[PDB]
Amino acid sequence: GDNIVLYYFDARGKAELIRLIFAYLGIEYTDKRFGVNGDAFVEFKNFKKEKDTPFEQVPILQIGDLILAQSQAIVRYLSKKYNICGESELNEFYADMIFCGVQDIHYKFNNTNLFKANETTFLNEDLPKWSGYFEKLLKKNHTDKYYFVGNNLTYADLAVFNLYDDIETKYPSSLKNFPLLKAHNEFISNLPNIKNYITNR
Amino acid sequence: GDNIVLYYFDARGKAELIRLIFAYLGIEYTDKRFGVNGDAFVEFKNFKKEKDTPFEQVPILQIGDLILAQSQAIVRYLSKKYNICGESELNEFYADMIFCGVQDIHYKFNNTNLFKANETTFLNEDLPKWSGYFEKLLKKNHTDKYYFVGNNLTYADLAVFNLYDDIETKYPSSLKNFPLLKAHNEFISNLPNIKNYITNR
Amino acid sequence: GDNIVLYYFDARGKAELIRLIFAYLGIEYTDKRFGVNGDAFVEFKNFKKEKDTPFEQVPILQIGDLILAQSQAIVRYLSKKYNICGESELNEFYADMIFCGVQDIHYKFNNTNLFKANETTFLNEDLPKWSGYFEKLLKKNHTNYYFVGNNLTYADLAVFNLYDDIETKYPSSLKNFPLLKAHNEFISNLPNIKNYITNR
Amino acid sequence: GDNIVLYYFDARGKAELIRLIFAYLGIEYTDKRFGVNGDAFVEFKNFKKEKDTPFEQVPILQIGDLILAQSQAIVRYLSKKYNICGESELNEFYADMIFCGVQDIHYKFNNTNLFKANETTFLNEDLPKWSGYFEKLLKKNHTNYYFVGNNLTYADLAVFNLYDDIETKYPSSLKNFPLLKAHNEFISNLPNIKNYITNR
Ligand SMILES: [Mg+2]
Ligand SMILES: [Mg+2]
Ligand SMILES: [Mg+2]
Ligand SMILES: [Mg+2]
Repeated sequence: GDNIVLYYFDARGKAELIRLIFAYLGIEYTDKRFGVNGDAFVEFKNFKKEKDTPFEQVPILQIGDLILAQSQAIVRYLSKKYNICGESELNEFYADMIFCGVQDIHYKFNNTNLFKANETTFLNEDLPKWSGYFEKLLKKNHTDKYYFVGNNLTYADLAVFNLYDDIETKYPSSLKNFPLLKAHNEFISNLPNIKNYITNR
Repeated sequence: GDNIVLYYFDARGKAELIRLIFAYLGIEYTDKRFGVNGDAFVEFKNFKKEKDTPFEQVPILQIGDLILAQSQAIVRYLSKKYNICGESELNEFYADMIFCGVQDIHYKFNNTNLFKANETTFLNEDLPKWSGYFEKLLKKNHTDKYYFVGNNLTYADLAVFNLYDDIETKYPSSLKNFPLLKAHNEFISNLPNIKNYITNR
Repeated sequence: GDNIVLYYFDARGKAELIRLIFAYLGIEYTDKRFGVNGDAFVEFKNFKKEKDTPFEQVPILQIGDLILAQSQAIVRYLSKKYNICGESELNEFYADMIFCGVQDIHYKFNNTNLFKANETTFLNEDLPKWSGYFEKLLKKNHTNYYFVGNNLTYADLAVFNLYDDIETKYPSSLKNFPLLKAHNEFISNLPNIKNYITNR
Repeated sequence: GDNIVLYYFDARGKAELIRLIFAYLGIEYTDKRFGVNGDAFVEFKNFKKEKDTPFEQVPILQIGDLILAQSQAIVRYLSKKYNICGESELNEFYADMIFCGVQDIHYKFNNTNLFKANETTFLNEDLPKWSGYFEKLLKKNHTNYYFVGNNLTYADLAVFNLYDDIETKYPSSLKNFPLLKAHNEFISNLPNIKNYITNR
């Protein structure tokens, strides 16, 4: 068995979804975070010397000496390996698509802040539009716990979960008008393995 | 055989890479573009009524009545189906990763303009850093025409191609200092099927 | 000794307001534009070596021998020099406050494009919201035309420039904003401006 | 009748410069901050219904009964009212031009974060480039301290606020910029400011 190491900053950012997947699947790894105690940047600067990275960016997932970079690609990789990307060519596609939708609004969020005075337009206009998109998708199956794709958990379920979870750390629990989404995020929040990672966090 | 239709605006944007893939593979489709003649927005508004889209956004790829959205997901889908995503679990991963790198700098580019006065920092600092990243990757195999992954064309080769091609429409042919990349983009530019699509464009 | 030279790229961008000002007033200057010839960025490279710019940006306006930089700062300087910035402390602040907001929606506009897929939210949300603000402000002002007081101020041209700019890329409603509509058309008809605009 | 009330969120953001100004001058006002209590955005929702704001943004500063909006416009108004905006036409433009640039690097800072993965380019490219500009400008000015002329202007505080802001999130070099370093520390020591800063 190869040693599994995850390199990133001492934050969620683009790394939390990978951490959730390892938790969901319960696979063990070292969660190496830069700047727990010292200067995150110096560590990162030296890391990029010591480690051979494609794009001088983290997350970096290391199995053995195999070096894997790009969080989305890591998630897709982790998901085939561990059977959470759906059971058909169509359903693999849908999961990918809804994950693509996630990283879009998830980016909009990491682009909203006080200084930019776009916090209300995010809250008032961006989010609800996207919450509605996911809501209408959970309605598409409607075919009972809550899955985006097929009748089994996929990484799109975690990604959606993580999106709203991360938003809920900046801004108010805003999912009243989206009952299916609200149910979906809680259902998955209370899966034993994820629920124990969360409270450990 | 299902009818294949691509919906998008009368531009390259996020749709050009899909158009290149259909060209590379020579598979036939209707290239439906909004606003060739009329108001692109009205068309798009009505399109979103007539068609059931996940995220009220195009590209939309329609096979039969199957509705597929999200350009990156469409490309990954098209690539498994047609054997241009590499011949191993590792190599599928690398292609994904380098495509992830592409949509990052490709986004930076679509975020640079005159008004923002960030055209020189893009040209002077962003691009060369990224050109170097791809350069150093083409050096990793070095294992002869030019491929990013393994010894066969993958969609990462087209994506890189399309990135620089699109940049070369806004800004100057800036690839002198990156001979492998320069070779790679031309090699692929002169593949019969792509070269004929280009000149037809 | 003026003279007067405006350096920018061969485009509108951040220099257009200054051109519209020089138009309105009838100030003659050389409108030097990068890349009327070839690599705009090569001129620009050399310009940065020859002229001494504070932040390495353009527009920069040279009046005889002083290098003036930063477009909003330049337009504030020109508006005080030629009396188009309001006739009281209060009003002048107002003209300033409106220009500040113009910069914001103007930024947002040059931040929407096809690729970002944010065009329709701009057209259905950002633009209409800001057209809403400009409308009320105009209602707040017209008694018995102008944003501030009784005369042309640069807020009137800033706002005109903005909507003019947006109309080169997008359909754009203005019919739900009748007071905004008549404001911009008023400014478009002013002979110095109509002239300039017909000569672009 | 002042009085004087500053409404913002419970943070620095775009109101800090105005606080530093009120500090420097020793103006007393109520620093009303959203969410000292609960949902900041609920106060903000209600504030927008009660007060009449031009663009639905904050900060807004009420002096007796006039609602002043837009922070850069507000700071320009305050700086002319209390003589910290330069003692000639030229210098005042200069103070303006420097503030305009401060807004740009300041924007860029609040545009860098972990997720965007643009922190290191900011730290290795944007910041050092702009620290470079501020340095030369300071060299251009000191003869025998200040950005413009002979006295404190708001450009000095804007620049101080900027680097102060950046130092809450990032290491930040200033040692390669000795004239910039001594400039900000000078301003930090000024008793009105040192006091204020020690009371945050
Ligand atoms: Mg990624
Ligand atoms: Mg996509
Ligand atoms: Mg400016
Ligand atoms: Mg402002």
